[PDB]
Amino acid sequence: AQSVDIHKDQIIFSEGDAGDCAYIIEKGRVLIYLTKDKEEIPLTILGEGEIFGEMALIDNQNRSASVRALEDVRLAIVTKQQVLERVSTADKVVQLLMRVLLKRLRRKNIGQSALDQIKLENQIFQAFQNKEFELFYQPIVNLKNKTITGCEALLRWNSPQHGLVSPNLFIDIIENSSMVIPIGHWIINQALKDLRTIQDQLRLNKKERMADDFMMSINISGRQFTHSDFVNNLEDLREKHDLHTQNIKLEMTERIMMDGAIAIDALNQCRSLGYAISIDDFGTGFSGLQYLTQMPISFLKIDRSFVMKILSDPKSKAVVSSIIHLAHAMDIEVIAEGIEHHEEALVLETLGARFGQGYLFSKPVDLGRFLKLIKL
Amino acid sequence: QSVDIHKDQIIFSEGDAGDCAYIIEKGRVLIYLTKDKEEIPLTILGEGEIFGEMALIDNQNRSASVRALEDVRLAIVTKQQVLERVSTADKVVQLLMRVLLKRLRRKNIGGTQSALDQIKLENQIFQAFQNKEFELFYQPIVNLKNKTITGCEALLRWNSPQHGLVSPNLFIDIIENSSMVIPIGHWIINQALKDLRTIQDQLRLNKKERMADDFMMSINISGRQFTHSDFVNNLEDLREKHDLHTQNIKLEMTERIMMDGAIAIDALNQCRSLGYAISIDDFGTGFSGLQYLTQMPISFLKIDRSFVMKILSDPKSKAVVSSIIHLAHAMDIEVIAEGIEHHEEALVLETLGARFGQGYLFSKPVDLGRFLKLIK
Ligand SMILES: Nc1nc2c(ncn2[C@@H]2O[C@@H]3COP(=O)(O)O[C@H]4[C@@H](O)[C@H](n5cnc6c(=O)[nH]c(N)nc65)O[C@@H]4COP(=O)(O)O[C@H]3[C@H]2O)c(=O)[nH]1
Ligand SMILES: Nc1nc2c(ncn2[C@@H]2O[C@@H]3COP(=O)(O)O[C@H]4[C@@H](O)[C@H](n5cnc6c(=O)[nH]c(N)nc65)O[C@@H]4COP(=O)(O)O[C@H]3[C@H]2O)c(=O)[nH]1
Ligand SMILES: Nc1ncnc2c1ncn2[C@@H]1O[C@@H]2COP(=O)(O)O[C@H]2[C@H]1O
Ligand SMILES: Nc1ncnc2c1ncn2[C@@H]1O[C@@H]2COP(=O)(O)O[C@H]2[C@H]1O
Ligand SMILES: [Ca+2]
Ligand SMILES: [Ca+2]
Ligand SMILES: [Ca+2]
Ligand SMILES: [Ca+2]
Repeated sequence: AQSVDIHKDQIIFSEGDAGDCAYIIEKGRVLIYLTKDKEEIPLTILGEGEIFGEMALIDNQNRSASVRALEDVRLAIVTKQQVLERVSTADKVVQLLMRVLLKRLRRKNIGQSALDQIKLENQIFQAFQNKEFELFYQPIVNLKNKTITGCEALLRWNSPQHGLVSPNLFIDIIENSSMVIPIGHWIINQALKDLRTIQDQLRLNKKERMADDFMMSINISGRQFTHSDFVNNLEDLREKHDLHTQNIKLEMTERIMMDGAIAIDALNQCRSLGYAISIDDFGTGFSGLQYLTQMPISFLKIDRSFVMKILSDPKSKAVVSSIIHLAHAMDIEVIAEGIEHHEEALVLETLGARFGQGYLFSKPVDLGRFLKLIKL
Repeated sequence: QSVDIHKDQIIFSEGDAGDCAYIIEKGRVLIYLTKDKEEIPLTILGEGEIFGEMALIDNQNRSASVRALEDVRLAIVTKQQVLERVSTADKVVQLLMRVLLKRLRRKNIGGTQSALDQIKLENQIFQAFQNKEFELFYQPIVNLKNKTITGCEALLRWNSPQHGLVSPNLFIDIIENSSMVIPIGHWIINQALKDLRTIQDQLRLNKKERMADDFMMSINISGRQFTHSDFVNNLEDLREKHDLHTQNIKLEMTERIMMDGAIAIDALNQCRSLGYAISIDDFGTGFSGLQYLTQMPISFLKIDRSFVMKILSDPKSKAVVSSIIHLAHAMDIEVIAEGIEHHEEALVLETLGARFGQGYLFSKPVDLGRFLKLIK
């Protein structure tokens, strides 16, 4: 059953028959018609390239019309199994759109959790608009001397409904929605604003070197990065706040590498302009081993998930050792994440990790408390 | 946040621009056209049903007017939201939408080709399977020190009567992401196990008992066929059917299998408890494996072709290979280097610590007959 030839005047199937399979026309033409009492009623003619017999398969109902070959035709068979396989695995509302169209095309030619997702997106975007969002900052520290060298910017939603939704999942929603670009724009702006403030205070207390080497880490999502005008907008924002590129560090996940072409150059643009590129959640998600060989990275983060089990089992300790040494060999530098105890800080230090981040040192805090932290 | 509209209120009129769609929560509405003075009722829509969607998808005007027949409450659905969901839908599913839309419009008033080609190709492939056009070739895996054959990888081949001996990349993806995995996968495992028994029998009959006892048959098991239930059950009867020991059978997955997690982890442990060797193929290419080495009981891990072919070319990918090999040893995992074409690369991999090898240098994959000759 590949393609099949049928001759002129042959009824392929009749209306009211059971729906076995669909057909795509390769050669010739066919007629779609209804019959009422004695009169036959032509709905349309279908020439090559067009498809028919599909309706019956999707919703498991009978043939809504008859079909007859107006000339010699050649048809390519499409199976019931094939269409169901594709519709069943489709988006939830997309499947509704299909059912209404089917039912309307039939009815006329004769004559919650999906909704909840929509409502939640609106709740989040409305929350954004009423100024319920805020950035906190977590110190990144030099493990040797315990000195603060920078900070990661982290988003916060000040509402009791955030706990009802999920700590992570409101970011997932944001990231997969197209409210990414206006919110992302606000984040970058806010972080850059507070960076200027952090630097200004440091200089006014005769800490010129610490101010010159300070890093502001910003978490940039996949959609907002691969969007055009990203570097353009990012640059006028840096200009607006009078900042240098070496103090701004962009933090992506590995997943950004699966795209390829559209990403490569944007990484290289940021790299040529002087922005530091950091890879977060490394070894968790999309594999970058061979993509770390060719692309230009500055830092790479050993994720919480590894660090918390570093003393627990020796398997994940081996992996951390490996990551750290590999990073050095690649000329990449490392920030260990999720350090909660002095013991794990020591191990990471003897393994060769230079920089640290975790509750041991400091949980993320507001700008006020952060400015106080950098006076000791 | 839904909106109430009173009786007789026109929501929108035909010919208006398409802002957004609506889902009816309470009440009923009428869909109608107007000609000159007379209005023509297409249908009535009650609660649960959706309207105003057509205009948004293909960016055309309102195809009909809508008026509330009673007090109704409507839930708003945005333009952005529908486009976001349809654009990210399956390729043929999007065709099915366009034909239905066009037919519902064209009759109410009265990326195409490569989508169809996918359907035709699946049928071509499955039909080819059914007329016995598939065959397994085997590629020697060799001990790098002594150059002795220690096992083989089973690789699928399509020897079409018109296309000829075509190679698996053009049709394995299709097979793997289709309902035809389970019957074809079953045939592969059976065929490989059948020919394993043969390989062992011939070895013993030539007084090579030790080589027969240590022989490995590598089988490439896809993600869908692994995560399917009855996998270990079917695998086990098949081993019993051919009178084979588990230590001679090695299952070869890609990293992707563990994006699932729970459903996989135990099936790995079942195979591991039963005595099957688990090998990870295409490591560092696809879904990140670093954290997968912490969780899984792995026996072997393959350094992919992609690394090996550039191992002399640039020193960056040589560092990565060194790292992988040492990490593997530290995890108590053993290594098979893949895609060795020159003696020089074989030497480097040997000094780096890789024990086993696979590549054209030694032998390309061949039929069972030629393989049985190779092992003398
Ligand atoms: N248990 C433990 N956790 C520690 C410790 N130290 C830091 N953490 C947590 O580690 C997370 C930062 O890592 P991430 O991979 O950027 O993980 C972030 C990041 O993926 C995303 N995110 C946060 N802010 C932004 C943002 O502004 N833009 C985007 N696109 N994503 C953001 O949300 C994720 C979670 O953010 P948070 O809940 O703030 O969680 C933070 C922080 O609270 C520790 O010592 N112990
Ligand atoms: N150029 C070059 N190539 C070398 C060399 N040494 C080995 N190869 C190639 O490496 C491929 C096997 O690696 P794979 O990652 O399992 O790659 C396989 C595997 O992912 C998939 N595949 C093949 N057979 C099966 C199967 O029976 N079941 C499943 N699930 N997948 C299969 O198809 C992929 C390609 O298979 P093949 O075309 O047979 O290609 C083979 C083999 O021809 C070399 O020295 N030079
Ligand atoms: N109004 C129409 N205009 C064009 N084709 C139609 C129309 N109605 C039905 N068809 C096609 O005719 C086929 C009859 O069999 P099905 O109902 O399975 O699938 C139907 C559609 O593919
Ligand atoms: N024939 C029909 N049967 C039921 N609803 C229809 C029909 N034609 C159009 N509609 C609906 O009326 C809406 C008018 O605006 P749209 O064309 O955007 O989307 C249209 C459909 O949602
Ligand atoms: Ca981060
Ligand atoms: Ca992280
Ligand atoms: Ca393989
Ligand atoms: Ca491989």
